[PDB]
This record gives sequence, C-alpha cells and structure tokens, in this order.
Amino acid sequence: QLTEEQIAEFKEAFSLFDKDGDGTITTKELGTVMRSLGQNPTEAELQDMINEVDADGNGTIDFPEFLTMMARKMKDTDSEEEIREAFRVFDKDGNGYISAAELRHVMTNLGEKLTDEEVDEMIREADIDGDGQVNYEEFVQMMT
Ligand SMILES: CN1CCN(CCCN2c3ccccc3Sc3ccc(C(F)(F)F)cc32)CC1
Ligand SMILES: CN1CCN(CCCN2c3ccccc3Sc3ccc(C(F)(F)F)cc32)CC1
Ligand SMILES: [Ca+2]
Ligand SMILES: [Ca+2]
Ligand SMILES: [Ca+2]
Ligand SMILES: [Ca+2]
Repeated sequence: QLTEEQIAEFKEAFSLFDKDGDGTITTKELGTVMRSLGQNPTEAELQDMINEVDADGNGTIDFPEFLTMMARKMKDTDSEEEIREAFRVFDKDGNGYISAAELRHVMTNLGEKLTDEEVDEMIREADIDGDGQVNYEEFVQMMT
C-alpha cells in the first residue's frame, strides 16, 4: 500500500514535470521533459498522453491525477518495448548496465540536483545481485 514515504517521493517526481511550480503538468511541460530524455513527441502525442491520465478533463495533470496514475500497478506484456526504451535513456553507453554516473547524468538533464549519497541509494534499491549496477532484468522488476 501507499506509505507516507512513497507519497512524498511521487511529489518530488511531480515537481520535476511541474517546472513553473503552478501545481499542474501542461502539454508544454511534458514535452520539454521528454526532449530531455531524448524523446520527441508531436503536439498530438502530448495531448493524448495528458488525456490518458487527465480524469477531470481540464487539460492539465494535478497531483491527485498524477498520484493515481503512479499508484495503479501495471504488469508486463503491456508495453514491454516501452520499458526497453526507458532502459536505453539511462544506459547511455549501451553496455547493458545503468551505472551510477549514467543515472546522475539523466537526473542532471531533468534538473534534479543529486548528491553521491542519493545516486547510490537509488541504485541500491534497484540492485538485486549487489554489483552496484542495474541490468535490464533488475530494471524490469523495479517497474512491475
Ligand atoms: C532537498 N531535496 C531533498 C530531496 N532531493 C531529492 C532526492 C532524490 N531522490 C532520492 C534519493 C534517495 C532516496 C530517495 C529519493 S526520493 C526521490 C524522489 C523522486 C526522484 C525521482 F523523480 F527522480 F525519481 C528522486 C528522488 C532533492 C532535494
Ligand atoms: C519495488 N521498488 C523497487 C525499487 N524501488 C526503487 C527503485 C530505485 N529508483 C528510485 C528510488 C528512490 C526515489 C526515486 C527513484 S526513481 C529511479 C529511477 C532510476 C533508477 C535506476 F537507475 F536504477 F534505474 C532507480 C530509481 C522502486 C520500486
Ligand atoms: Ca506546470
Ligand atoms: Ca486534470
Ligand atoms: Ca551503461
Ligand atoms: Ca545489479
């Protein structure tokens, strides 16, 4: 279930999309965030994504709508290729392992200021075999 810790974290992630801090994620914001992650959606793809999550239909995504999206547990088979694309934005050198430096670079791009203590802790929580890196298998589980 949702712990007060998970709720605080989803707020940090929300504020990454909410660049202006106005309390809503607009199509413009989603777009600049996706371009940081090497993606490039059209104005149409951005309206559809917002639509898939926008419950009240006001064209924007607030914390409630965001939290609901994040809270719903999605399983594999339902877009396995999407998870693979996500893995690739992190595994910059394509060697199969998300290193601590690769996670930090992705976060730097998103505007997140992270300390060495924070990058290792994110790695630690996803790392299963304890090699201090995240391979595709470990990455998949974190999602599901
Ligand atoms: C002062 N303020 C303190 C918190 N830090 C953010 C912490 C970074 N990070 C993280 C690191 C270790 C363990 C937990 C967390 S909470 C968190 C939440 C969302 C994200 C996300 F979105 F990337 F997934 C990144 C972080 C920012 C500065
Ligand atoms: C079940 N449970 C397993 C692991 N936890 C944490 C996964 C680590 N994770 C994380 C941790 C703290 C705050 C935010 C984030 S976002 C994030 C993104 C990249 C990775 C990276 F780079 F490793 F892929 C790991 C994390 C999430 C779900
Ligand atoms: Ca906003
Ligand atoms: Ca809304
Ligand atoms: Ca790598
Ligand atoms: Ca590992």
